[PDB]
Amino acid sequence: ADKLFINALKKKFEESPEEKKTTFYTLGGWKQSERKTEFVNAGKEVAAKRGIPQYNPDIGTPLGQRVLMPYQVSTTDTYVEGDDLHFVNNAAMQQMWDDIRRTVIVGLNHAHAVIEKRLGKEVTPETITHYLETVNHAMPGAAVVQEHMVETHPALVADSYVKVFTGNDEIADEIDPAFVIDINKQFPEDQAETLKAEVGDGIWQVVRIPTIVSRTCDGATTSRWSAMQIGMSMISAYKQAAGEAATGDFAYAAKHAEVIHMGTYLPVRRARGENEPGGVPFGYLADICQSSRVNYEDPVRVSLDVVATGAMLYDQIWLGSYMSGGVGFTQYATAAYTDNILDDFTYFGKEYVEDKYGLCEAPNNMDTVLDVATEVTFYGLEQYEEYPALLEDQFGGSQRAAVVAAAAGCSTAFATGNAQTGLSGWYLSMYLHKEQHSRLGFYGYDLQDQCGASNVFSIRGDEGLPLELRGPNYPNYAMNVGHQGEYAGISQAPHAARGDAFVFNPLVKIAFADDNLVFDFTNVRGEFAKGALREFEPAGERALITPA
Amino acid sequence: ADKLFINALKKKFEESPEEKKTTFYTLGGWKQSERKTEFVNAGKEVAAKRGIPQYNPDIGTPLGQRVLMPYQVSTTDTYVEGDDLHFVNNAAMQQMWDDIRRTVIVGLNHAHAVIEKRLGKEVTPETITHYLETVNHAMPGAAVVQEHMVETHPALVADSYVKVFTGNDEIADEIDPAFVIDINKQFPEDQAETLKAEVGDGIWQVVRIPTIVSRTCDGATTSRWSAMQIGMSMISAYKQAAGEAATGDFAYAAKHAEVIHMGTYLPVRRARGENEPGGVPFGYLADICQSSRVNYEDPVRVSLDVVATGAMLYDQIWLGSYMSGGVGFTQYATAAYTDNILDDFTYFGKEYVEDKYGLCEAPNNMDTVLDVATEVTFYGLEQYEEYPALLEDQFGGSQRAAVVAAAAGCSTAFATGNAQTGLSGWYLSMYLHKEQHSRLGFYGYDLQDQCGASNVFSIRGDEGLPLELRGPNYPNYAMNVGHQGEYAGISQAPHAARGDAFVFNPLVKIAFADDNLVFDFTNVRGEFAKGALREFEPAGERALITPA
Amino acid sequence: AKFEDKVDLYDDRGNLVEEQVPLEALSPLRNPAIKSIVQGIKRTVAVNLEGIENALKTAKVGGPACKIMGRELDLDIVGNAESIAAAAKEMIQVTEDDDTNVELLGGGKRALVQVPSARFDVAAEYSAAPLVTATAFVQAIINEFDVSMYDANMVKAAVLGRYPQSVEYMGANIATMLDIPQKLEGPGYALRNIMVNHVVAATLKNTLQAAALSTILEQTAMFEMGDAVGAFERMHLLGLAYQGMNADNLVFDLVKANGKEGTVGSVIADLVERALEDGVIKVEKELTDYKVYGTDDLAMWNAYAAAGLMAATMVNQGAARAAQGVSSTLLYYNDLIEFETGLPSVDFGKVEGTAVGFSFFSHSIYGGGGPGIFNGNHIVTRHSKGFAIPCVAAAMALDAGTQMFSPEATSGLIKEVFSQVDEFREPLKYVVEAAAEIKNEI
Amino acid sequence: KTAKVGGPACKIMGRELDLDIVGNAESIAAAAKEMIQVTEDDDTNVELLGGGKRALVQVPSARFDVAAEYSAAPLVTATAFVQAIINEFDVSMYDANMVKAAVLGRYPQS
Amino acid sequence: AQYYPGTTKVAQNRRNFCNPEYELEKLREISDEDVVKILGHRAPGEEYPSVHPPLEEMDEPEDAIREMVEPIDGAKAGDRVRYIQFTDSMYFAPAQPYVRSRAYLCRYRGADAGTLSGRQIIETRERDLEKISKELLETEFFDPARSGVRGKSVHGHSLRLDEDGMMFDMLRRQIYNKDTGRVEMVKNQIGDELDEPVDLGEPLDEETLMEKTTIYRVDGEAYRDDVEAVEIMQRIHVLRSQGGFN
Ligand code: F43
Ligand SMILES: C[C@@H](OP(=O)(O)O)[C@H](NC(=O)CCCCCCCCS)C(=O)O
Ligand SMILES: O=S(=O)(O)CCS
Ligand SMILES: O=S(=O)(O)CCS
Ligand SMILES: [Mg+2]
Ligand SMILES: [Mg+2]
Ligand SMILES: [Mg+2]
Ligand SMILES: [Mg+2]
Ligand SMILES: [Mg+2]
Ligand SMILES: [Mg+2]
Ligand SMILES: [Zn+2]
Repeated sequence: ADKLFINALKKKFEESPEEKKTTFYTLGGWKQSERKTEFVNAGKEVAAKRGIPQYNPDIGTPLGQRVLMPYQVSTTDTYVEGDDLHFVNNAAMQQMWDDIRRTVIVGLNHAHAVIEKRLGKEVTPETITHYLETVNHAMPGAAVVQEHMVETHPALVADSYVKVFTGNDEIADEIDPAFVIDINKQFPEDQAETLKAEVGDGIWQVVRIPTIVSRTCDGATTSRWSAMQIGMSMISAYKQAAGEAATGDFAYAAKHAEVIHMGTYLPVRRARGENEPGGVPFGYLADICQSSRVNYEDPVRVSLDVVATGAMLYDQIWLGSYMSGGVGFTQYATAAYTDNILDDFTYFGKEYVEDKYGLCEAPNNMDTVLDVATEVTFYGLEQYEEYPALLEDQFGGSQRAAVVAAAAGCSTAFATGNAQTGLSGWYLSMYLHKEQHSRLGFYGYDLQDQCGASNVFSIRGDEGLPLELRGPNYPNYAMNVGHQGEYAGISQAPHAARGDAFVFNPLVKIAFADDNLVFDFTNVRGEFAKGALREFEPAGERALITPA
Repeated sequence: ADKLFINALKKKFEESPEEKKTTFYTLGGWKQSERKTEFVNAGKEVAAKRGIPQYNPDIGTPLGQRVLMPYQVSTTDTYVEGDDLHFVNNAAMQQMWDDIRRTVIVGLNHAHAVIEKRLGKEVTPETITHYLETVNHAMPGAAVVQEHMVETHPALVADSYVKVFTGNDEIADEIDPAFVIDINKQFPEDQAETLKAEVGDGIWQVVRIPTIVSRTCDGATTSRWSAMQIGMSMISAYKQAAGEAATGDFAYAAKHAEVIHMGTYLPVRRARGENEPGGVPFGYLADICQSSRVNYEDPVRVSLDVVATGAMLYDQIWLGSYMSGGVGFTQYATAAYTDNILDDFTYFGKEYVEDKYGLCEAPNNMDTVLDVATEVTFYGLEQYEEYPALLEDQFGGSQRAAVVAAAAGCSTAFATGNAQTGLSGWYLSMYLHKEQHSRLGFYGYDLQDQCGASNVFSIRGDEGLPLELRGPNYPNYAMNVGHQGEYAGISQAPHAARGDAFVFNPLVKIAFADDNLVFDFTNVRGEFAKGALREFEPAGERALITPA
Repeated sequence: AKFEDKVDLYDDRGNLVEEQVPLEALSPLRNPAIKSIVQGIKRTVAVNLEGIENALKTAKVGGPACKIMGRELDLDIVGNAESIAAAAKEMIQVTEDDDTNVELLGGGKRALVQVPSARFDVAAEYSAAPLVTATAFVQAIINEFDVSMYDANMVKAAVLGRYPQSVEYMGANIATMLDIPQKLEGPGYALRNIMVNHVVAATLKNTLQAAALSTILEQTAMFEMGDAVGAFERMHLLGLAYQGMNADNLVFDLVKANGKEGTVGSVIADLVERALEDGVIKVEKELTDYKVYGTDDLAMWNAYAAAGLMAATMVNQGAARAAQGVSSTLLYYNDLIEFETGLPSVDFGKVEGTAVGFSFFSHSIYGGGGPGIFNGNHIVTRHSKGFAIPCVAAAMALDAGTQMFSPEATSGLIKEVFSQVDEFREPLKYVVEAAAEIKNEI
Repeated sequence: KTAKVGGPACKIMGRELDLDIVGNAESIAAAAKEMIQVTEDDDTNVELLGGGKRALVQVPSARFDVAAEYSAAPLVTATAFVQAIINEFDVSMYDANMVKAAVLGRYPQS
Repeated sequence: AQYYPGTTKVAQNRRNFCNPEYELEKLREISDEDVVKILGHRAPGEEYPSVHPPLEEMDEPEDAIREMVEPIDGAKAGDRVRYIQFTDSMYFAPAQPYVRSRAYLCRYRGADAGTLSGRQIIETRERDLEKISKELLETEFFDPARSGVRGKSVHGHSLRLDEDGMMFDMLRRQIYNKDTGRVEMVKNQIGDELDEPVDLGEPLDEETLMEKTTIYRVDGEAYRDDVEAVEIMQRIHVLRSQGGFN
């Protein structure tokens, strides 16, 4: 069958994809582009209304001396200009980050122990359901005890709620099912058994605060807002004095002792509180993506939906705005989720490993790293040499280095079943690519890459960590595009090949298996296309409270 | 004449405000309220749409066994139910915070020196205007050098731009007025004179990044976004190599050596980056509010507009959401900006001081604190004793403690011309009030109040600071409602009585003197009313990129 | 001794001082001059008395562009410096005969303060130095002028700035070479958060002394971080010796041989020749017209390559008298040596990776700045475990005036005070002497 | 042995390592003590408790008189135990990072 | 020195660019004035601006390293540090980005070289940069169709060639003259029009580009078939991996 990127290269350019020569300078610059033309007209209107010049296509250099390309969102049939994949212009991308930032997992294990042992009251599925009805009134910002409370408008905070889950099926089935993430409904049988074994009799809340509050405030608001309304609802549903000494044990339990943030806080040079992108470890990002429970027959699809999730959040929103800003990093990320390119390269490496070793049957050692990552790196690089249209599409070296190395590192981990040798294959890929083409990425691209081989298996203080525990604050990874979302894919790859239900935290995996989320985490690239087409409906808007 | 709060009391209740008794329990609970009825209906529609119960008036205790009151926004004739003053339901309050969070001040004085010395190139009014046209295209997220960049939609980012100011009239007058905050136009003569002398020949940018980006990300994004696009526009407008060693001096100057953040980063327990509310010192909040340049003939109006700005930002959004959440703290703040109550008490104290001493002519010492803060504290308390409707309106002890002590502390500073004796007056008011009525505020309200007297004049490491430099991270002030916005009013009070153009930072004062902001900082209480009425139009919405 | 290695030690003119010193006599855990340097840097503060007086007289306190109209206080602090410094010293010392030092400079405009070592032996960390200094000077200025309770808070703001509303001493008129403990990128990093321009200012731009102070601070942090414990200890000690202490005169002789006409590439060729001559490396395998080198001592190969990398920076940035290209030297010295030999570069690729991101963040829009504003705690340059930053210090020692953010711009208050201290200014001298003194106790 | 490393509820399936650390506590503690000490017979203390389940460790004071602060206690202890466990069982290059995770957790990502 | 392993033409060409004993082939003659105009930092007849005073005016303290290291001539004068930047087509340009920075730090003194996929730069003192720039522009480091002198707007390394065989340039600084078979430089490296264009000679033909290139490709010599160069890259990977562990 044709390479998977051929259809996209035929849509982008008039020439055959193997053709070495073309025509430039004859497309009318920005006038060739529907989107640039919309932008020139809107810049005219904005500058006239506000009295200060703004977008002007004649400032600086003239875009579109070459073809301004459409991009196929991989796994879809949707082709859009890249501006429609900028996170500012894509409501699905903004909502995917708001749905992670506004979530927290909060145990009820210590809380139920405080009720039984300190208050001397019984907990049963019925008392849990009455508490859940209470907290689903209170969590969006409504009152349960005081007189003369003023409250949030229920339709502005309709995305906020609390659900629960537990590994004990018979307790799960006794709580009212409007509040329950049903593990047996959302997961295939074998994964459901794994996840229920991990949770056991534990009972956990998934709390989502309003997107309008997350956007007004920050990620570190989420566990506080959750705990305030858990606390009010424990007062009201279990009949406490409204503020007695035991009230503080529910606060310490919900804010510290049984809270699971999505992200940990960051050091001062990049100061941020919890639930910001830099604190989300790669293994959690793989677990938040829900492709594992739907596409489990196809480890490549699961791994590359995690790469899309990560490349957008970590390169476009985190590195391209929280840590920089401006026009930002759209195409450093799109290279990993468009045109079916990374898909073509990773399917080749999965087939290569199937033939030679069998999935997860290779020895977990350097001989496998040298064999698989070198083979896959040369396959990917040969594609850019065989197809000039492919090289002009992924025109930046960093984009090619991330795509080739992701295929090589995911294929190495499909062979060994272990993410650490996948990670060594990613670094070898970069060294081979740099010598093959006498170039790699942007000025600073291979800071982590040259530290990389030596730090894969180090055990020292701020060097040694299994890849699943690493994240955007692992020291060597804290600055640069074209790595973090691909590492989240490498972290998913051996667990998708093994058929494991989760990569690093089973509670995070369950917490996003929920169709009451605004973004559909089971189909991340489908949602990115929907937002690019201006068809996604985000939460958090202010239309109800502003002029018609 | 009537006390200033009489009209509002007469609107709230059928009884004359002096009447001692009323009737309760016959209003039909929540059914007495237009807004609560809106919320009940919305809750039912939300719960049905999403399949999870949400707002339900029959959960918990039944609101409205007494009158649910309207509130007059002070200085306006607008009356609204307090839910319309909750920051979630009020797009003017959300935009006020976004306009502060997305602003940074960035010098051009190091940058112009790097251009003359390292590059050997000239800077003039001409080259600055060309740079400003360039940065007003780039700042909202549009490209100036590379081919095949994808950009933000100009109409989604129409609130982002860069203006300049300088004390040098002959540079200021020569740049396109579109880019200049004109000190001589914006400020009366003696304040313009002071501000131009502080700035001198320095030239400073006021950079506003897009509200949609600030909402998606956080405050620590602002100075990074600003520096990326200053860096691009220096490369394009001055013809540098697009990335040579000198480029790094523009980055270090824009990000560190000549940046003024609105807020500094916070310690780990309350981890947050820059430009979050807790980092904004009280002197800067008073200088952000623009009442000082409009209402300078009336020091009470200037000081109380700063109290309204800080009570809303620091109690409702900061302490009531970032640091807690839920229903939160609307009415702990509305006490300070509704029903003309703080206005009545503060006008009384200003009159007392003007007649006895003359503004700013009392000795700056404890005798003046004891005289003025006690006199004004007893006036305010007597109004709650003489008007039962006033006591039922400001029903919570903390609200009354903050209002009576803000009037005592502001009046003390109107006498002395010094904020620190105003602050000692604030703590003395609390101790008198606590003895008079045998209560003060909520369980934890006077942590800072009891450390207060001793820490007003201390010099020790984490205790001693002039009030203008304190803020929400000053240790004693880091947790509790009903103080921070009032301390911003006390910081403003002696400078308004002196006629000073600014409280703590002249650059901050000039940076908000700009009618291209979305929120009107000259009339903060007017704007809160407009948002309560659903008449304010915020930036940042995604309607242009979502379906009809 | 745990290790059998010995090194010959030299002065900064290339003359032998001491032959056959056991390697551990240079260990931060054993050498008493490294202990004195480290305790010195913890306990020394520079006080800008002129700056405090000016902030008070203008009411400009609390950070850039801040001012409180009406709060001005006009106090003759510099004219009464001797009295104020003596009164501060009586509060700073523990007893009358301890190691507290308070010394006026610049006609009373500056003071050098060294808080008594003993306050640190009962402290968790090092913040007693600025906090004890600051309060002793705030109390001594209040007592000198009888400043009132109503005004004294302005003297505290002029000395320590906007702290504690800000986490840092924002606006302070004292300075230290360390920075606050909250700014560490990890536990154990405090001796790394020392600006390269402060090292170059303290050592008066003497290249070999700047490289030795930077290496002593970076490799002493490696011990505190645990990086130099067990398997890695000897690698770190040989790096200290050969890259920062000019062991065997290796760095000095490479610079002598390549100073007149040399490039990074010529320094590499001489170093590989020297390593082969000493038995550190040998040919393992012949490919086609290409020798593959091997070593039976990776820690010693790494140290020799480290000495070459310092020499290459001194040749390359010494020839330009412009520090910017140290980022390129750190990159390509390592990249070229691996393809020249088939052996790993310095710190097994970590110097080369640090130099890739350092080059980018010193020639781009996104952050960083000129070489002198980096440090071992900076996110861009923390990655190599001590083998990169001392080269940046040598390069900024050699810059003849190409930087806007030069040591004169960023470190003038530190230069005036800290260059007064002999062991900060000439550390190579004191650490060699101490090593010779304890050489028979290892 | 469970691969439960990196924080509450965290686990990496497939990374389990079944090592008899408590059964070999004496040899591991002595090998860690040799790395933690500065000289033989200095003030380093490594003492087993609870039949080998726990160890008391006092890092030598001298390491602190050449340190800015006090993090050398957990960091020198953690690395000496990680290396002693790896050396006791000859744990491979491929698996040793799990010993690091089990000792010191999700640092430096956290 | 050995410089680089391998047995291909590409490997030998990588070694010859690094080796200061190998005489770079001179393909074209360019005047001093024209090098100055292509750089764009000063006008012909303008004195070298300074960033600091001449070293002899500085009287610095005794430093054994400074005494042993001879400053380049522009460092003695106090010249600004300026740059020249090149983009090299992946369609077989002779020099390529890492080959440049490796060779510049073997051949040239006092050099800050940077490598990126789409551009490669050297920064040094102005009068010395003009002497190095002549060699970079006159020799086989440069082909006027497959390499470009570009201080900004560098896109083109990875694009398809036009119908003349010229690399893309958003700013069209190098124009192929069908009438001569020769390329002219019509703008300086930042894109400003030159008063008069500079002759850059004829593009190298296909055969000579293949003789001189330093990129590996499937349609030239593939890196995977230079098995000795791949062996040394894999060796380095394995030895850094083992070193970092123990
Ligand atoms: C001024 C710099 C130096 C710097 O610090 N950042 C720049 C520019 C900056 C700007 C360019 C926006 C503008 O045009 O106004 C932005 C968008 C960041 C921002 N401020 O929003 C960006 N780069 Ni850059 N930058 C990119 C890239 C690149 C590639 C482009 C090579 C090519 O042949 O086209 C090279 C590095 C390399 O050679 O490897 C590059 C260089 C450079 N990058 C050179 C300018 C190059 C030139 O003069 O043309 N970027 C990429 O390789 C792809 C992704 C792309 C980013 C935009 C996106 O992700 O959509 C953009 C990311
Ligand atoms: C280095 C720090 O900046 P400074 O030196 O000002 O503290 C850090 N900035 C970054 O790390 C920027 C990272 C994303 C953009 C550049 C890397 C990829 C380019 S494609 C910071 O802002 O704290
Ligand atoms: O040119 S640089 O590598 O500095 C930046 C790439 S976006
Ligand atoms: O009742 S408490 O004072 O604890 C809280 C008041 S909102
Ligand atoms: Mg084959
Ligand atoms: Mg759905
Ligand atoms: Mg207006
Ligand atoms: Mg308006
Ligand atoms: Mg031979
Ligand atoms: Mg000639
Ligand atoms: Zn936000």
